[PDB]
Amino acid sequence: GISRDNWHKRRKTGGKRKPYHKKRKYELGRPAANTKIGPRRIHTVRVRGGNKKYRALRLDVGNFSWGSECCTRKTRIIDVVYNASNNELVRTKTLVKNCIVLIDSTPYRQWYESHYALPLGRKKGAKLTPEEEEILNKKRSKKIQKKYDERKKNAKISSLLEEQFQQGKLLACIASRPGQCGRADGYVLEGKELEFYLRKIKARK
Amino acid sequence: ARGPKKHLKRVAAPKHWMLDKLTGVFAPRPSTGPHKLRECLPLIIFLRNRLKYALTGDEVKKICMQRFIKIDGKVRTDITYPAGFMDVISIDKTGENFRLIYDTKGRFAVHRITPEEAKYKLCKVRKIFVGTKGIPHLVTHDARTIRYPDPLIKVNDTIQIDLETGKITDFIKFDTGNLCMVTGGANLGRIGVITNRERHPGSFDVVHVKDANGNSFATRLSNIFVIGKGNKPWISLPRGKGIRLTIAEERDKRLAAKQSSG
Amino acid sequence: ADIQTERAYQKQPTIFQNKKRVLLGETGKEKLPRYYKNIGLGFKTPKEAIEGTYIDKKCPFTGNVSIRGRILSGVVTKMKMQRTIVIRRDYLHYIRKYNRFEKRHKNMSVHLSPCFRDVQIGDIVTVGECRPLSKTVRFNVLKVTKAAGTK
Amino acid sequence: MKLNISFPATGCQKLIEVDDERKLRTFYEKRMATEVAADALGEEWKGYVV
RNA sequence: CGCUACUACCGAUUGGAUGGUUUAGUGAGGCCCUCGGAUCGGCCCCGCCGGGGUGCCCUGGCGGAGCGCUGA
RNA sequence: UGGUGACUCUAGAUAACCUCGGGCCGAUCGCACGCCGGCGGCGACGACCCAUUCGAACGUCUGCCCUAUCAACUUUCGAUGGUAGUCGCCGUGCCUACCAUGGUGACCACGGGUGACGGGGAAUCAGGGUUCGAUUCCGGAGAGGGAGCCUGAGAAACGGCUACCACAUCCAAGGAAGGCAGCAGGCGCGCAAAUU
RNA sequence: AAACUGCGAAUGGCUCAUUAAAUCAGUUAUGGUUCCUUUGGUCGCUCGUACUUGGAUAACUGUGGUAAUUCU
Ligand SMILES: [Mg+2]
Ligand SMILES: [Mg+2]
Ligand SMILES: [Mg+2]
Ligand SMILES: [Mg+2]
Ligand SMILES: [Mg+2]
Ligand SMILES: [Mg+2]
Ligand SMILES: [Mg+2]
Ligand SMILES: [Mg+2]
Ligand SMILES: [Mg+2]
Ligand SMILES: [Mg+2]
Ligand SMILES: [Mg+2]
Ligand SMILES: [Mg+2]
Ligand SMILES: [Mg+2]
Ligand SMILES: [Mg+2]
Ligand SMILES: [Mg+2]
Ligand SMILES: [Mg+2]
Ligand SMILES: [Mg+2]
Ligand SMILES: [Mg+2]
Ligand SMILES: [Mg+2]
Ligand SMILES: [Mg+2]
Ligand SMILES: [Mg+2]
Ligand SMILES: [Mg+2]
Ligand SMILES: [Mg+2]
Ligand SMILES: [Mg+2]
Ligand SMILES: [Mg+2]
Repeated sequence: GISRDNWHKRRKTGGKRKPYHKKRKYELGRPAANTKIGPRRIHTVRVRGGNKKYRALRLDVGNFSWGSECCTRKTRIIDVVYNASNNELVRTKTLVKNCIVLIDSTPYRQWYESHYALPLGRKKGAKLTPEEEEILNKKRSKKIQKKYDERKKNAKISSLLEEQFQQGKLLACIASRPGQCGRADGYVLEGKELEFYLRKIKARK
Repeated sequence: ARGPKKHLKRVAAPKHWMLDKLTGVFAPRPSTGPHKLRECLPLIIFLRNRLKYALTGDEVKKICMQRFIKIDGKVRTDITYPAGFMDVISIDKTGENFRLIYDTKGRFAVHRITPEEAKYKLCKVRKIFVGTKGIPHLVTHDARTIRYPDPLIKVNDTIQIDLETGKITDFIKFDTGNLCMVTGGANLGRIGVITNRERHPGSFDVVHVKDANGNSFATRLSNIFVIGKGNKPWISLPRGKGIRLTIAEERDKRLAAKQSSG
Repeated sequence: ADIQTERAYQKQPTIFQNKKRVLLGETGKEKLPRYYKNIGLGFKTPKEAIEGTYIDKKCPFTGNVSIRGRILSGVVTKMKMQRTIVIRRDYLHYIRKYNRFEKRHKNMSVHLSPCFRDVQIGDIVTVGECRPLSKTVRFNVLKVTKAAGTK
Repeated sequence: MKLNISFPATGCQKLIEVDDERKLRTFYEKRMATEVAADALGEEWKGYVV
C-alpha cells in the first residue's frame, strides 16, 4: 500500500533506480490521523513487534503546562488558530504537533487564586460570589497570612497573559503527537514565543 | 529470509567444534542462551563428540532426560543448550565436574575440576547501570544481572560467583599485572599477564599481554578475561598452562614422547 | 541578527526561556542561556557556538546530533545550499595488472554549522559521521582549516 | 419446499414436505428471526408460532 | 558486357507480428475514514414470582411491552 | 547515584496525564505430603518491564562488465537543501506545506547492452595474466505476471487469502476449484540431463 | 479417538527471471529502531463471591440442503 522506501526515489545524481525487490511489509505507511476537535474518538493500531499505536481521530481535552508557574492542568481544547506547516490545517481545525491552540483558562485561574490569594482575569464589577470571596480573602492565622503575603511579593503576571485570562482563553503549543499517542498535550505560550505567535496570527488575518 | 533461521549447516558450524564432513549435512544449531552461538559449546557436542558417553543424538537425549547433567548447578534437559566460557558441567551420577576453558589452540578442552572448585565460577562484567529507585545492577558475560554489586566493581572486571546462591564473593579489577585469558581472535586460549592497555577513543582498545615464557601478544579489550589477581589464577588451568608452542617445539615434544614411549 | 525567519518559532529545545523574573532583576534582558555540548574526540567547541544566537538543530555543538563512526577530511568545493556544503575527497585507486594508480574523487554533501564563518572555496574541513540528516547528508563539519595561502 | 421444524422444549426435529404454495405464502418476504403464526401449514398447527 | 549461385544493402509497400514505455479517460479488489444498524444481549417494567425478614423485597426462574436506558 | 570521546544517557525531585478500539499489579495445572487452631516443599504454565541470545532493518567507507553510432542529465508529477509537521519500529524528501536553486558529469555523469544474481571459489598458468563461477557454503530475489492484504514476534507468505491479466479443471450450465523455479513422474523444447 | 486451547507452519527444499553503486564483499554505526523464544533480574514497592464470579461454543446427540469441495 502506502510505502516509505528510499528506492523509489531518484539517485543523488538524478538517475533512475530500478527496484530489485517488491514492496516489503516493514516499509509500509498508514493514512494520516487528521485529528479533529470534538468528543473523544481514538482508534488503536497494531504495529510492528505487536505493540500498539493510539490513533486519535477526535479530541477535546488536553494536559497543558504553565511553565513559569509549573502548573499542569487538564483543560478543554477550544480552537486552532495557527499552523506553521499549512493553512488548511487551521481551516479544518486539525490537531498536530506544534499547532497553536486556544485552551480554557479556568483551571489555571483557579490554581492562581488558590495559591496566591490574588484575583486573576476578573472584571471590575466585583461580583465575587461566595466560595470565591472565601478563596480570595478568607480568614487565616498569622503564620498562614504571612506566608500568603510573602507569596504576593513575587506574583506578577505578564500583561499579555493577563489579557488572555480576561478573555478566558490562553494560547498554547501542542508538544505531543495526537496521531501516535492519542493525546493532545503541550504548554501555555508565554514570553517571546507568545509575542512571536501573536504577531504571526495578527499578520495572518 | 522472513523470520529467524532454525538450521545450521555442518560446514557452516564453528570450527572449534571439530565436526567432520561426512556424518551429515547439519550441525546441532545451539539454542538461544547465555552464550553467543559462535562462542558456545552445545551440550550434545560435549556429551557425544568430546566425552564419548553417547554414540548418537538420541542417546544424548536419553542421557539428558534422566536429569543427570547440570550446567552451573541447574539441571538442563535441552541437548542444544549453549554452554560457554567458565561454565561448570556437573554429572553427579558418575561424579565428575568439568569447566569449559579454552585450550591453547582455541577449543573447549575437556578439563576436569574438583567438586570444591565446581561451587563457583568467574564472570566478566559487561555493563553497570542504575535503575528502579537508584539500585545498581551488574551484567555479566553469562547474561546474569546482579543487583546491589560492590561500588568498586567497574566494567571489564571479574567477579567470583557462588553458583548455589548467585551472589558475588570477591572480584579482580582490570589492571596491568593481573593474569588474563584471551577469549577471542588469533590469540584465543592464551594466558598471560596484562602489560599495557592503549585507549583509542571512539574505537577499540588494544591490550598487550605477556606470557609466562616471555612472549607478548595483543588483543582487543573485548577479548580479555581477567582470570587471577597478579600471577596466580583463581581457577585451575588446563594441561597446557596457557602458553602456545610453535609448531617446531610441538613437533619436538611429540617426537620426544614417541621416543620415550615403549 | 534576527533568528526568527521561519513560520515556526526557532528555539533551543533544552533551554527554558520563560523563567519568572522579578522586576528587581530586570537589568535589560536575562541574556538567554545557551545550550552547547562538547563533542568528544578532542574537538574544541568554537567560541561562536558558545556565544552565538543562531538556531541549528543539526549543529554538532548546539543541536541534537551525535558524532560517531568515521572521521574524514575534504576540500570545500561548493557552498550554494543553506547550512550545507559540497566537499571533494580525492584519492588514488590501485590497479594490480599495471601496478599503477588512477586519480579518483567523490563529492560529499556535509552539513555546515553557522558556528563556522568565513569558510571559503578551497579550505580543508574535517567532518564526522552522524545519523542521516537529509537524503544525501550523513556528515557534519567538525573543524575548518584555512588554505595554504589565506590572508 | 421442505420445512425443518424444531421444538427446543423436547429437542425433537422433523422434516415436512409442503408442496402447496398457498401454505407457504405466509412465510414469503419475511426475514430471518421473524415470528410468524403457522396456521396455513395445517389444522393441527393452529395456535403455533414459528 | 554475358552464364550460375550465395550474402548483404536501399527498400516502394504508406508492412505486419511480438514486446516495452508513456498522455488522457475508465477502473476490480483490499486498506483507512464518515455513516449505517439486520440481529443478539444486559438494566428497567410489569402478568410470573422460591425463599430470607416477615402480608413484608432480594434475590431464582419465566411470558408481555416500552424507537425506555445502554452494550455488542 | 552511576556512566560515555561524546546524551537532550541512567537515576532523582516537582505539577499533571494515563486512550472503553483499556498496561502490570496470578480467579491456572501436577507430585509429595506435612507440621502448628493457620502456616508450608518441589515443580509446570502465564505475565508488564529491563538485560541477554537469535536475529532483522536501515545507514558509513572503498570496490563491478561492455558501450560516446549515448555529452550533458535531474528539477512543472521531489530533482538538491532549509523550517514545521504527517506517516513509519526509528534516522531521512519517506510524504505534505512554505521557502532557497540547487544536485551529478570527459576522474565518463545520464542513457543503452549483457548468453549479468554477487561472493567464497574453478580451469589454465615460468613471472605477469586470460577465461569461467546457473550449480550443494554465505548473502539476495521469486514462486505463471502484476497488485492488495489477514494473522502473527517475525510474511506484503503464495504446499495463506482477495482481485485483475494469461492459461486451465469439474459441471446437472445454476455453480465450484486452481498454481511442481519441492520429491518422483509426463508433455514440450532441444545437441544436451536419472526411479511415479 | 474426537474437539476446543496453545505452538509451529516466516525454517527447510527449488530456481537464477529480475537486478549495473543495485546485489554482494571487507570495514564500521544504530548515542536512530524492532525483536517469539532461551537465559538472569523484577513480580506484598501502588494506601484503594475471594474456601472461587459470568455468558457462550465445539466435540457429542438429532433434522437437513446442494450435481459437486477439507461447503456448511
Ligand atoms: Mg512487544
Ligand atoms: Mg529459505
Ligand atoms: Mg563505539
Ligand atoms: Mg490513471
Ligand atoms: Mg477503493
Ligand atoms: Mg523532521
Ligand atoms: Mg526537510
Ligand atoms: Mg512539495
Ligand atoms: Mg539473467
Ligand atoms: Mg560474473
Ligand atoms: Mg551460479
Ligand atoms: Mg541462464
Ligand atoms: Mg542459496
Ligand atoms: Mg518471497
Ligand atoms: Mg512454471
Ligand atoms: Mg504473493
Ligand atoms: Mg508447490
Ligand atoms: Mg514456501
Ligand atoms: Mg518435479
Ligand atoms: Mg526430441
Ligand atoms: Mg549427458
Ligand atoms: Mg488445532
Ligand atoms: Mg515455543
Ligand atoms: Mg506461527
Ligand atoms: Mg524470564
